[PDB]
Amino acid sequence: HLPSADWQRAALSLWTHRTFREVLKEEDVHLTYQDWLHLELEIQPEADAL
Amino acid sequence: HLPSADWQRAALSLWTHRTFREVLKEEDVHLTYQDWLHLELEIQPEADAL
Amino acid sequence: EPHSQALQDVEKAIMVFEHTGNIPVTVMEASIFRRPYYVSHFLPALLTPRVLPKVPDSRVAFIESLKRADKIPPSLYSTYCQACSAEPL
Amino acid sequence: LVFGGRTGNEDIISRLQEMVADLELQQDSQEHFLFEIFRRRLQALTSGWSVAASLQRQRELLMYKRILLRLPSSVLCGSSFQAEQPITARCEQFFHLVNSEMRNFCSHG
Amino acid sequence: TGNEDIISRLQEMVADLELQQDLSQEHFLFEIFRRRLQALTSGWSVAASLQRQRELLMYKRILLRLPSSVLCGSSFQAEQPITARCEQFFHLVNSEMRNFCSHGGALTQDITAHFFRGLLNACLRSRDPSLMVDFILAKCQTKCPLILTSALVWWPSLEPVLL
Repeated sequence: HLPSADWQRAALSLWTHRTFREVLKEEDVHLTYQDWLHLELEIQPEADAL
Repeated sequence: HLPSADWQRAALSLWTHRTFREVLKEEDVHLTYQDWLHLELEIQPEADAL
Repeated sequence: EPHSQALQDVEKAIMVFEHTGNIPVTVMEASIFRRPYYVSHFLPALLTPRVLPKVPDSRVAFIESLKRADKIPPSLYSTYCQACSAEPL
Repeated sequence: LVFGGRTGNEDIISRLQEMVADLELQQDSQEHFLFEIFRRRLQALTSGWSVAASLQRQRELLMYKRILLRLPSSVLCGSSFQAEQPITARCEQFFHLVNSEMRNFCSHG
Repeated sequence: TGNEDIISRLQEMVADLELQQDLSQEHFLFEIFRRRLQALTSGWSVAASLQRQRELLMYKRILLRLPSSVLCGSSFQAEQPITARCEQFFHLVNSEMRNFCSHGGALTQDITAHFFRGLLNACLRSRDPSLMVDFILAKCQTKCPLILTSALVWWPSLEPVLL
């Protein structure tokens, strides 16, 4: 769909990679609902990307 | 009047001007609600004064 | 006539493609069942001999989805690439 | 070149949402006005098999979908079907709009 | 510029909770408002006053987006269970909105009309609607007179709508 498939494959490799997943658990890094809200409000109605 | 003054003061002096008021009494001109919408829909939120 | 009519048609197909995804189906019927009109329509979708933006958009994605749908005989795609590359006073 | 299409304003749909919610609370048998409007627009459109009329009708219904999916979920059904005799009101309008139209275009598979 | 889908998600969940309540209690929004206004600096410094003004215009905005059922509730059942969430709104109008969201000893057309629309909605949904309307607008003389003083200004706006 979106821009360069190389960046996409890089993102997918990192997503699938093990140590990312085992690291994600013991985490304040786990993206609290409020943090999600902060970022989704930071993005705009102007540049959509969707 | 033709001063080349600032546009804000020019427009508001035009408002206050009587003949514009008597002009707006002829209601091919009164800005119906559908006209309001036809104009307001064009305006993107991406680049906008407000 | 079919050089303006086809422009209106491809415009509509692209807007409908934005709302939807994946190639409106009236077009994929007109392709297999009306090949004359398909070629008279498929010329204005490729009459974009214009500077491509850096990030792609509706037209570009429409064309990508078609060539992945195995249409666009490669002659017209090669042509598309070429044209897009480019006293009294 | 026409190069996609611009949105214009998503705010006015959120100013329609408010008015709909208010009229809905007010009503809580009779029919809604949306489906009558939709009938009038699709009727005023041409009945051809041409690519232009086809893609035009499909664009219109894809925008109807957007409106209804924003509005509250009870413009479709109504609210509090009281008894079995005064049953199935406004669902019939929704079913007509499905079968006649959304089956053709919005359907898939 | 970043909000106008999440505000719609808020509308969704709030109407959901309205149905959940239709299936007496006070609304959580006014308690949030109370908490933030309390936890502001109590000072009279123009920094604090401007901060309070910003926060109250944002509250007015949220209330005007959400339905008019949040102010007056809906369906006043009987006479004893009466004036629920209206008193909650009146405390706000008296404590906060008369200072900032006001002009000419009157409220703003926006929230005034929002209120009266919710009022007629709930009252017509309830029985003895004229008598109940008269009751609440007699209590407004005693709990929140700024509403009546506002509705005197903004009357040629509302009277078509209410009629």
